Amino acid sequence: ELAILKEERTTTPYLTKYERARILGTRALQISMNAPVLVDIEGETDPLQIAMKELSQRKIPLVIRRYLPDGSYEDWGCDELIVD
Amino acid sequence: DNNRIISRLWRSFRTVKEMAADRGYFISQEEMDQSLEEFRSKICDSMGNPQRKLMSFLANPTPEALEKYSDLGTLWVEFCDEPSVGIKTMRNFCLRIQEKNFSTGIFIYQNNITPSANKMIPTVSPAIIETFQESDLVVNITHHELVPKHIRLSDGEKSQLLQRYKLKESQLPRIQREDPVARYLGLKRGQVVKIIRRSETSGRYASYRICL
Amino acid sequence: IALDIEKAKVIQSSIEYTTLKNVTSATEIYYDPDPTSTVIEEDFDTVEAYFSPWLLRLELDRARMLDKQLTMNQVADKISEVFSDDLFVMWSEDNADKLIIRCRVIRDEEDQMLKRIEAHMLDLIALRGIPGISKVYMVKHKVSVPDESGEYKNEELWALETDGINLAEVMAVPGVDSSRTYSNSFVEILSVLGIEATRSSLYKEILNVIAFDGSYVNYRHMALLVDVMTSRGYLMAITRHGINRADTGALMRCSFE
Amino acid sequence: ALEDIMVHYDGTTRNSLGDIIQFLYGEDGLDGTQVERQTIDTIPGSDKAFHKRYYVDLMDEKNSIKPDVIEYAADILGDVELQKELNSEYEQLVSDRKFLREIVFVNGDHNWPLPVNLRRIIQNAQQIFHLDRAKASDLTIPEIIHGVRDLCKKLFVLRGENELIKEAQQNATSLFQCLVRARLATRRILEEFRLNRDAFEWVLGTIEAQFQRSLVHPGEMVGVI
Repeated sequence: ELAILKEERTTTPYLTKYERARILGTRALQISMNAPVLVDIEGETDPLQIAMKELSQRKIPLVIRRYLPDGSYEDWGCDELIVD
Repeated sequence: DNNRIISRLWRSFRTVKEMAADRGYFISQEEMDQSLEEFRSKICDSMGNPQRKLMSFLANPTPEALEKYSDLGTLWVEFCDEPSVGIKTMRNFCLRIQEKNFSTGIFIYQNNITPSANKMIPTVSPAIIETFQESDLVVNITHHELVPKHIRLSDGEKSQLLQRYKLKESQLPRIQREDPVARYLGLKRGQVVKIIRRSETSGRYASYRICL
Repeated sequence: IALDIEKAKVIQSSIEYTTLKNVTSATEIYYDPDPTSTVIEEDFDTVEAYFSPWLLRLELDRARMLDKQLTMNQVADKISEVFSDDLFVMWSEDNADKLIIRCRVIRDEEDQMLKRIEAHMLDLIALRGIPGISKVYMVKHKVSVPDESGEYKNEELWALETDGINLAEVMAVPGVDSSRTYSNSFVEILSVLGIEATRSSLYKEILNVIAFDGSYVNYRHMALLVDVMTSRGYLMAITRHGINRADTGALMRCSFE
Repeated sequence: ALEDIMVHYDGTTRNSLGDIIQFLYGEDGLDGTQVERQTIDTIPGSDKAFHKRYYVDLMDEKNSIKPDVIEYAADILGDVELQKELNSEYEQLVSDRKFLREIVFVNGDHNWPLPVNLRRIIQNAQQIFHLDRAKASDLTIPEIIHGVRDLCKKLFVLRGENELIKEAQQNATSLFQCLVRARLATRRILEEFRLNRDAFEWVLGTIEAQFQRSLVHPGEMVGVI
């Protein structure tokens, strides 16, 4: 009911700074909690750097639920939001 | 002083005609561009005494306003002869409005109106009566540079705005009923007006205000 | 009008508020035993040519009389019409050295009511002008308007700056551009013009205050402030009397005051 | 007073109750840090200067594009479709001039804060593509006109097929469209700047990307700011 169909999404297709920071923090915490990594690890040891590398390659398995003021929400995958 | 009074009366009459035209009622082109000399010739007598009863007139909505707004009826504009407004004169005007099946009527006084006259103004259903001061009608406020253009939205347009913004009626910006622009447009409760405004960041801006 | 200094001066004189107290220099109460003549020889010729023994005598100031561009006929007619026929008036021309206009109570001990009438004359009597306008100044405004070729050029015009606020009456004055009259009191703008004009005037005032000293603030912040202040159709003061009256949550309202 | 004001994902500015304060933040939906003082070249100058700078006449040799700056100077005289396109562009420029002078800026001021510095983009393209040596440009007039027209329609602030959304988008992007049309004029591109196909495409892409990057991010606490 409150969900919005994928073909009717009107929000911006770009990743906001707040969304980027929240995803980076969540991914860093999850990696620090022994989560599987979807990208190769060459020399980096900081979980934040691993999360940033995953974000650059668009491999973070998270979904942003943007809330409209009325109450409805739009679900955007992290693999479909444009990252600057 | 007589010439000043006549000129002020003519300006007020022109403002009332412009207000009636803006509401969607049909006003003839020759009446809109009526000159001061013609007004004094057809209204003022030999002694220069104005004839307030002769200025009262009737107007009907244009077909464009008829299709745009379905709640428009006949309009009657009456000028009070005496300066004060007693309860008896208001009762007579209300009886005339009821007997002449006028949807709306504009009453204009000179000095003031009694509170007892304003006591019984909600008792004219289904008709609507509005009270105006002649001294307040000398200058058209809508021609001011600081006052942007207001356009009353239709029911369909208001609904479309509501689903476009996913809004409730109370979540829109509000405009008071006593706002002189709202009184000029004859706004009623629950009606939304669109305002086109100049903006130094984007050129044009559109706002919406719902009447209280 | 703006290109002619004489017409601007005339309209400025018309706008300015002038009362009887603004021109009266002295007042006297005299006892006149004979209505046909008078004791003083200064007005003896006047009373001889122009014709309760108490009389009211007013002496004016010549420089201030000519400053307002007023004649004796105008003020005499004003004082005659303001009291109808309840007070006989005898007015002298400019030939009289003393600027005397005498008043006599209409017959139909009278010191107290006569003094009350004199106080009424001194205080409430107004000759001409919009009330509430203490002073009017002529200001030269330089504006930019395109010429025939389209290039913007500087043009000098004459405008008025008036102390005190009276919007509708000044707008109704002939010879005044009613589509451009402005007030620094946005409450009067709301009372006269509307709410959008109030928002525009509020933004203009805030911008003037901010940029008088040369500081610059982005337009969006001031626009947001003036939109919040005028969002309910009336002015919302930034205080406990405007903020706490909103329909917001009690927890956030109690945290302020 | 302005504690609980945030920009939402629909572009509106609402308080904690959901009441809309502004239908678009700043009436343009742009961040405060992404605007610089730029001049709109359409507003100032006399009518003769405007006509000389912007109007292009292909019927007359003197008023046409100089033959030494374009490689297609042969098949350009006497054309009707290109002349009609140039006439439409000139009419659009005249309409923009009228709208700017008579409605928005009546005092003649032309230097205002706007997003996306176009002069920096133009000079960066000139430096990158090495537009010296007076090389004749291979950029046709219809390509310039169609590219500018497509760019002006791709400056998305509000997305949706609703008529109100389109009207709000046009109202929000009117000023930036006027500035872009003033800068990216056919005569100015062909003579003043001397761009080619690669430079023109790079400028269009950079303008679109920078305008997309200059929007205000939803969830911004604009009231406290």
